[PDB]
Parts: sequence; structure tokens; C-alpha cells
Amino acid sequence: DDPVVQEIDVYLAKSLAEKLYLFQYPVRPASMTYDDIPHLSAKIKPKQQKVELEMAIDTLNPNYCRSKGEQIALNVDGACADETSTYSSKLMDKQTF
Amino acid sequence: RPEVIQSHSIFEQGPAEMMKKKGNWDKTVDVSDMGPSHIINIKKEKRETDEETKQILRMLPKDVSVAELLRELSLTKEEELLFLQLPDTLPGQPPTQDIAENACTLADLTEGQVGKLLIRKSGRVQLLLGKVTLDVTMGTACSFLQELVSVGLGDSRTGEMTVLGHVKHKLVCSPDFESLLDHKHR
Amino acid sequence: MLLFCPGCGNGLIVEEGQRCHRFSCNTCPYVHNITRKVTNRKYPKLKEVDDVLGGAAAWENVDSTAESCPKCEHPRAYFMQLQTRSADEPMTTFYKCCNAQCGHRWR
Ligand SMILES: [Zn+2]
Repeated sequence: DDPVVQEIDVYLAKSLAEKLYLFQYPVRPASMTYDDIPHLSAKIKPKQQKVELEMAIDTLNPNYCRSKGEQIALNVDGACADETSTYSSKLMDKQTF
Repeated sequence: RPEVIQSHSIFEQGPAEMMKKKGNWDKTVDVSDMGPSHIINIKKEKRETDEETKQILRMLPKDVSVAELLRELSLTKEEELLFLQLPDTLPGQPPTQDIAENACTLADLTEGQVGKLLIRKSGRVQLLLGKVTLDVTMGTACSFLQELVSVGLGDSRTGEMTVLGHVKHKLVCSPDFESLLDHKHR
Repeated sequence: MLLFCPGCGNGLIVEEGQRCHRFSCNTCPYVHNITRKVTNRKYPKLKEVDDVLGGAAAWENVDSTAESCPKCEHPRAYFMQLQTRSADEPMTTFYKCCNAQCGHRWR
């Protein structure tokens, strides 16, 4: 079996040797791209490398049930303290990974 | 509760069953597209199996590496990202790294051309790397998100994130032990 | 069939609290409003209906055509057939014959 077609070459780039990461989401389909929804905040640590991500979520659209959101807010954050509330409003403003 | 029951077994009419079901469940009220009942079609709940995420409509196939690359050349000719995993150690020796017999790794090589990919009749594939050929096959298929990104640590306090793209396929590369034995008999 | 919430990955439940029924989560406010109809069940379970109408029950089910035996061919056994288990498996046929002092019932 002689080589037929597309006898292509290969090359090595060192430009990003320490700068490259691959990130994978087991719990979400490949077609459900994350690009559209505005990203808000993220955190990293160099050694024992781990990251945290903070993700905006729409509250006005119908599929957000506002009443249950308010109940969750009252259940998770102080009624009127709000000094370090997980959410600025009285509803779920965001969700984290 | 009734006890006196005379059953019937004479042949019935199929279109009558269809009409009854139509009357029972086809009296649509979907015209109630009120604000709080609107559904964004790109926000649906999803089928368990990723490939068949089409539970309600608006109303994988076999593959091989030679096929993948040649469609990636002929039918499409734009850029794409691939994730491939190589043998533990490459044919090269550590270049002036001063060595324990450590395995050479891509992290210890220089830039530039490193070899060629050879496609042979009947679709066999080989990676010509120096004096040796390593066999190549596609990896386990994936259906979930795999985003390629670059981590720019601009400062010890803070840095920057940019997404570069997503990965659609995986490749596995392996030494051809049969070939090595054939070349050097034992 | 089963559903999991895109936002959080847990199973959905079905409920009504407004003009229209809803598919909802139990941990996050994600919900979908069902305006249409879906057509697949869990195949429920109720046991063997044997003596629904045991014994010489009503005569409405009488019929004309019948088979015959290979050995003797006496005048009394009209046909009947039955089923195996559920909505998606076959149905069976038995030819049982019975005058006295024997054991016949052909499959
Ligand atoms: Zn939830």
C-alpha cells in the first residue's frame, strides 16, 4: 500500500508551552455552547491547580420562575443584612462551577 | 359498581379510534403564547442521550481517520482543533538536557517541522517520526463540551482568559511493535 | 423517557400552579411550560387477568371457523388464543381438547 494522497507535514509550536489548558464539561452537551451567555467572574490558583467560575443567569425570561427564586434568596441569604449576600438582588443573579 | 355487563367483539372502525383520539388530545391551545408562557427554543430541557437531544421538534455514524481528515481537507478547508495523545516516550533522546534514563517528551523539544503524516492505499495511516513509524487511530468519541483555552498570567495578582475553540475529535498514537520486531529480530 | 434540568442536571418533575402545567426542578428556578403533548409512558404494571370471565361465560364471542384434530375429530372444541406479557411482545395459540381419561392440550 503506497502512500496515496495528503502526505502532510507536522510542526511543533512552543509559544504556549506553559500557557495552554484544556477545559471539559461532562454535564453539558457539545451543541450547548457556553459562548452566548455573558461571563462575569473567575478565579485560579497556580499550584494544585484549580479554578472557580461565576456565570450570569437571566432572571426576567419566563423560564426563571421568579417566586421560587425569591424563596431561595430568602432561604440562602439574610432577609435584610445583604452585606456579603451571595446575590446583590433578592433573586438568583448568578451560578457557579 | 356495575356487574351486569354484555361485552362486544364485532369489528370496529380504525378511523373512529383516530377521530376519538383527535377529539381527546388534538384540541390544541398552543395559541396561548403569552409572555410568561413563552419558551426560547434554544433553552429546552434535553434528552438523556446527547446524540438524540431532539425530544420535541418545531412541528453516531461510523467513521475512520482517513475519512475524517479527507473531509476536513476536501469538503471543508477551514481551521480546526484536535486533541491527540502520544506514546509515553518518543524515539528521540533528551536533546542536551543532561539526563535515570528519563523519557523524552514534547516539552523538551524545539519548534519547527517534526515529521510527516502518511496516508496509504486502503486508508491505512502512519506517522513518520524520524526513523520510525507510529500507528495512529481515532480515540473514543465525545459528545460533551471540550473547550481549548489559553491561560495568560499577566501579573502575579491578576491575568486574562481567552477561549480559543472547542475539540471535536481525539487521536491515539501507538508504536508498531510488530514492525520493530521485524526490523530487529530477537 | 426521563428529563434532567439543563441548569443543574437533576431530574424534572411535573406540577401545576398557574394557568398551564409546568416541568420544574426542585433545586433551581429553571422550568419549562408544557403547551404541547408528549407520547411515551413508563409501561405501568397490573397482574395476570385470568378469570376475568371464567367458566361458561357469555355467548357473544361465538364465531364460525374452527380447526380440527388429527386423531379422532369429535365435535366439541372451538378456537381460542392468548397473549404473553406486555405491550411489545407476541401472542400465543393453544389447541386444548378434552373428553375424558386423557391429558391432551396441543400448543
Ligand atoms: Zn435545580
